[PDB]
Amino acid sequence: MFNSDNLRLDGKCAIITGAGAGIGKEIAITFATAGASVVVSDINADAANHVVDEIQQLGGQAFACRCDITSEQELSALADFAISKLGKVDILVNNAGGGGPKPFDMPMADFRRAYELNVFSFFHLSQLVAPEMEKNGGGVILTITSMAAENKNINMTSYASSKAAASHLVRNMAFDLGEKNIRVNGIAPGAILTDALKSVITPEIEQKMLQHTPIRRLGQPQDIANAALFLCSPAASWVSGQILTVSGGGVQELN
Amino acid sequence: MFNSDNLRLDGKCAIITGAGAGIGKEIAITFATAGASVVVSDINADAANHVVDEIQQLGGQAFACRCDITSEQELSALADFAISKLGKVDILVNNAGGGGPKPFDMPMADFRRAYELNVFSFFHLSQLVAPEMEKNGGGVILTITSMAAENKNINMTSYASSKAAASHLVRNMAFDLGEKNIRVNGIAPGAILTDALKSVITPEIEQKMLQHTPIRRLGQPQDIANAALFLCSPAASWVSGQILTVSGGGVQELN
Amino acid sequence: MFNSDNLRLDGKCAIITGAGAGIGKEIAITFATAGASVVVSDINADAANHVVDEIQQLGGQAFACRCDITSEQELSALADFAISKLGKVDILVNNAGGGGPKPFDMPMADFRRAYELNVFSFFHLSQLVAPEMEKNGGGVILTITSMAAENKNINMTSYASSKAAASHLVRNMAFDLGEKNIRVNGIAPGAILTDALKSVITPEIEQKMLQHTPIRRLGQPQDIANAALFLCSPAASWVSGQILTVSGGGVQELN
Amino acid sequence: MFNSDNLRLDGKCAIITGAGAGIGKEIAITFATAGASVVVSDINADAANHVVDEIQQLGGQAFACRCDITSEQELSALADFAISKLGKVDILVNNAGGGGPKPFDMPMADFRRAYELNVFSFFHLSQLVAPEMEKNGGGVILTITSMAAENKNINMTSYASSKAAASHLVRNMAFDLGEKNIRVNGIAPGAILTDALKSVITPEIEQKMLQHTPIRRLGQPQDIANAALFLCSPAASWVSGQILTVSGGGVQELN
Ligand SMILES: NC(=O)C1=CN([C@@H]2O[C@H](COP(=O)(O)OP(=O)(O)OC[C@H]3O[C@@H](n4cnc5c(N)ncnc54)[C@H](O)[C@@H]3O)[C@@H](O)[C@H]2O)C=CC1
Ligand SMILES: NC(=O)C1=CN([C@@H]2O[C@H](COP(=O)(O)OP(=O)(O)OC[C@H]3O[C@@H](n4cnc5c(N)ncnc54)[C@H](O)[C@@H]3O)[C@@H](O)[C@H]2O)C=CC1
Ligand SMILES: NC(=O)C1=CN([C@@H]2O[C@H](COP(=O)(O)OP(=O)(O)OC[C@H]3O[C@@H](n4cnc5c(N)ncnc54)[C@H](O)[C@@H]3O)[C@@H](O)[C@H]2O)C=CC1
Ligand SMILES: NC(=O)C1=CN([C@@H]2O[C@H](COP(=O)(O)OP(=O)(O)OC[C@H]3O[C@@H](n4cnc5c(N)ncnc54)[C@H](O)[C@@H]3O)[C@@H](O)[C@H]2O)C=CC1
Repeated sequence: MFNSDNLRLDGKCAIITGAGAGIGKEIAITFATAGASVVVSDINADAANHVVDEIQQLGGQAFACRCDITSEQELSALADFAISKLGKVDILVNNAGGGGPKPFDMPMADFRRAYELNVFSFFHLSQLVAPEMEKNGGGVILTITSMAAENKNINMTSYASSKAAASHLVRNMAFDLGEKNIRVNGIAPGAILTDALKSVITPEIEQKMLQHTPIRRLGQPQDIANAALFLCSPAASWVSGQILTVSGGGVQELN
Repeated sequence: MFNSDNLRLDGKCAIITGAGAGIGKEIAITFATAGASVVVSDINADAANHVVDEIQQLGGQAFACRCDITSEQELSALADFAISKLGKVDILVNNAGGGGPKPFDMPMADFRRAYELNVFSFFHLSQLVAPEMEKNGGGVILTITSMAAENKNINMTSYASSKAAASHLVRNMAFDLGEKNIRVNGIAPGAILTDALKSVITPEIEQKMLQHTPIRRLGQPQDIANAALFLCSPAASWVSGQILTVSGGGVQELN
Repeated sequence: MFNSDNLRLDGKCAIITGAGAGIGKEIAITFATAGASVVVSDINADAANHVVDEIQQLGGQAFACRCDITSEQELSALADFAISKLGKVDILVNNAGGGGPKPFDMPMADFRRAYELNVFSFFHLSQLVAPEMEKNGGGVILTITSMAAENKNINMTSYASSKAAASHLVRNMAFDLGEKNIRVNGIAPGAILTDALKSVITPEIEQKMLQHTPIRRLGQPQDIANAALFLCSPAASWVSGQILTVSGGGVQELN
Repeated sequence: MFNSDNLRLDGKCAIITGAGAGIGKEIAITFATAGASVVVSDINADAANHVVDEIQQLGGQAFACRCDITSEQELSALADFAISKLGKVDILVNNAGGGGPKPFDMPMADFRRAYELNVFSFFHLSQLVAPEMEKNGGGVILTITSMAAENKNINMTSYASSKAAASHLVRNMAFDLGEKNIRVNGIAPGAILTDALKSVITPEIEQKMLQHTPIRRLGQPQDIANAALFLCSPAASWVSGQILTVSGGGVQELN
């Protein structure tokens, strides 16, 4: 039977990376307003702090922390910070990442960078957080991958393969952590209206994108936040190892 | 930001096939109690009526329809009855299906039956409902497929291939119906405790299933009803052409 | 070490459906010239007979049979004919099929037709042929599916879902028949230059298709025949349940 | 029509990494005996030299190169040595890789090592070779990934996710290199009898593997060499961006 409480995050403590803007920001606000206490992390301390204020304005509990996910030291600090501020961790939303389009002949530095952003940071932070969740009797890890993990196109070698690594990591991690009663899932968004997309889109590309999208409109950070809430809520207690695609039923590519 | 009303079906009218028991029943009760007026269809009239009583007592709005999904005539009858009783149709939950394990040398009647149950019925009911939804400016169609659509094992030719067809129909129908502003998704359940699972499961099989499921337990009709609620709710307005697997992160097979 | 004999079909007897033209014709000629005796079946007896002549001109062994794959009676006759002419069956190449683009509101007759052509015929013929292969100690079944089994687009509900059923049938049949030492595989071609494609393509559609194909050219029946040979040869003795896609690395769609 | 010469590598020059043993060795011998001049690279010099002798005795043309794929410096050295010895490079077989099962709490060095082995090396060697192939008007790149790229199980995070990245890199690289007229494919082997499999397999595990494999037997290096020959031959001129699984139609896992 319907139970509104299972759709809420009352008393859960969550860490959210790259939450100063875009998708992460919206996930933070939705989670905080759904009842969770949140640590808003970002490499931009100002942005992270502004999000904290908004959450407080809405009557939520939140703390800011500048954390560059591409640093194992900063990741460890982030975990220590959340535990001292929240007392425990129930949810990890690994949202920060990126990399974007790159030519095949890119320097190896750029290729590896995409792995630092989407894979190594994600795996290490989960290693840091897992013991805490285990002590509390379980938890939920959620990562934001990309449709690029399944799409095939030119100028996407680093971005697409690193996101594909992260998506498969989710399927396998679900096994190692299932015994600790931790669920692991991911969301693969299509084109979502954020500054990240704005830096690479054009009107022509936009029209083409809409041409290949059944529910004709680009995505909004709230579409992703809604999906994140469900996947991290008790309403999805038997959903693990899955990657949910939010795309309006279509595909949006640069080509 | 979180909005509890975006996770409800207030003022929505839904048709649910095979709602007399198991997963179908749970979806019917969960939807009614989340605000939707429900038409409970099932081949077993007594079961349909019982569910309708359970809903009304819960303060819900529901009607019963003895419909055999494998009959073109009874499908359009179901369609007519629902629009007359409910006034409109916003949601179609194609749950009824089946078939099960069968030996390679089964009569062609058996092989074809799986397709009558999981494919032709589904497709035809959608054609019947789509014009109504189009007239209203939108709607949602959800079908219950199965992990069999992705698993490979012995004695599963008819069941697995017909569910695979239903899953791929979902990805393509999303394109055709997207123009009418209709979303189409499916849920692929793993081992769910219903009379159906109970008819082929043995304690030896259960143990194997569990040893291959990270979130160690068998699914429950409620796990599927929760996912169905989300997929059919306004919170999933940009989710289409997707199949969500509810499996505890593992795989439950008979072999 | 390299062994040219493992790439040949010396002394094998093969049945090939829809072999009067296009892909099937080329598979027949390549198989016959690789050492196999072949039964060339088609609904067009004249076309089937012309292929037989060409094979004989090339010095191969071949027999023609008019067989409408959408008739269980004609399928049974085809199996009886091949056994009386060849004495045994080692290989079945289920190539006939089709259906093409259809609007969502197509008559149910058209939707079912695609299943008759791509699924039911394929399954029944395999049931007919399996015992023969079993008596000879094994065999190989190969079906020609389509990239439509994975592609998503409008006006493809019947075609795409029926091909998806056939592809998953292959993955599951491999299990039932593995015990009889029969391998089962499929080939999913992209756009191949045949009259079937010619009936639906246009210059604009052609350019677009080439725009999305890395190895820039449309496919030829020989590309498919080459793949068919490998998959049915002793060189692929441990390849079963697979679907090989021949597409130039791209995707060719009507939209 | 059949043409034995289209299945050979006469006059082609190939670089094969990890060719000192197992799958790599078999590919080297099979390619040399099908007509190609081969550069056998391996970290183990003695093994590389031995293979070179075996080939020459078979009347083949080969050279040895002690290359550690995990070194950017040794990779460009390998590239330079091959173009100097062979004169040109037409085929690159990226075979060397590894990593294996690892616990979730493994040192980050271990997690990163799998990526050095299966991803960064592969990508960088391809960048080094692509210009040569482009100059000649074409070439072929083949990488040996693994069924781990699709399987999900415990103790496989590093190995499975890095192989998943290598497989997706293949699908995307096909686009970038297609313009240079270069085809890119991969082969995902199941359980193959090599010293590597022998280091983690136990008679109890073998039996389980076999009970889940329709074509009941474990793979052999030759099964992979046969598939590699085909994918790198003119017979596969329109096959790109694909991963061919050689698995006996089943799944072989450690759990
Ligand atoms: N925007 C889109 O269309 C899609 C985005 N994604 C993924 O969503 C995630 C977020 O992207 P958007 O919200 O669109 O981007 P955005 O640019 O709008 O927001 C990214 C936020 O993360 C922060 N950030 C950047 N580097 C960081 C680092 N090294 N450490 C910690 N925080 C850092 C930024 O300062 C910014 O506040 C990424 O993982 C991206 O790959 C996936 C699919 C679609
Ligand atoms: N139980 C499980 O483990 C899983 C079930 N499924 C799917 O879920 C759906 C429902 O399954 P369960 O709830 O387990 O079954 P169930 O047997 O518990 O309930 C099925 C209901 O469908 C009704 N029904 C059967 N044939 C009908 C027909 N021809 N026309 C109208 N109504 C009909 C029955 O009277 C019954 O009330 C099916 O499509 C099944 O394939 C998918 C994955 C797992
Ligand atoms: N042409 C393409 O681009 C692609 C074709 N396919 C598949 O390849 C297969 C063959 O198609 P094409 O060679 O292009 O077509 P085609 O039209 O060139 O040849 C089809 C042949 O099969 C025969 N045929 C038709 N109906 C038959 C029936 N009921 N019973 C027996 N034989 C029958 C025809 O008379 C004809 O000789 C089909 O299964 C098709 O879906 C898959 C992917 C791509
Ligand atoms: N054996 C199996 O069951 C399967 C193996 N694979 C993959 O096949 C590839 C080769 O595997 P096997 O033939 O089984 O291994 P193997 O151990 O039998 O042979 C590996 C060869 O690679 C060489 N090698 C190792 N590291 C190297 C490095 N850093 N630089 C240069 N050479 C190096 C070794 O000296 C050895 O000669 C690997 O990528 C592996 O992941 C994939 C699926 C199954």
